[PDB]
Amino acid sequence: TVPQCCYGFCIDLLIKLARTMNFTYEVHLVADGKFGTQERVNNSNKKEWN
Amino acid sequence: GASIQQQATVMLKIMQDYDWHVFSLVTTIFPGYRDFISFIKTTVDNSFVG
Ligand SMILES: *[C@@H]1O[C@H](CO)[C@@H](O[C@@H]2O[C@H](CO)[C@@H](O)[C@H](O)[C@H]2NC(C)=O)[C@H](O)[C@H]1NC(C)=O
Ligand SMILES: *[C@@H]1O[C@H](CO)[C@@H](O)[C@H](O)[C@H]1NC(C)=O
Repeated sequence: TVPQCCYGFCIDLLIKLARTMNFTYEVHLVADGKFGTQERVNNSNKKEWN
Repeated sequence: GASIQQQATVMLKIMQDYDWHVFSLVTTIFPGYRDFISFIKTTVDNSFVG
């Protein structure tokens, strides 16, 4: 992992949310470049989210 | 011997191989029915068969 810097539409929306609803954030990118689907795992013949 | 879980797995394989995907579970208060129902539900939920 390397610390890069992110910005854009979603980051501005998140900053506005943190301003309105008083909380602090720690942003990190998802390990793989996948949004997420229910995929079959090759162990136990199960389905899981990635 | 075979535990009730393995017998349930074989029964589900039987139902799958003959395309009997619609079924009902009828049990009494006989001991071991809790584990039987739990295993059947767990196998059904973590399955892509439908
Ligand atoms: C808004 O954020 C401020 C941070 O400045 C919160 O103030 C903190 O309040 C907590 C308890 O709620 C204290 O433990 C901290 O010492 C406070 N920090 C400072 C320096 O103010 C405030 O609570 C937040 N507003 C809310 C969520 O009520
Ligand atoms: C099989 O699954 C393991 C983890 O369960 C994964 O690391 C591996 O890449 C998989 N093999 C494939 C997708 O060919």
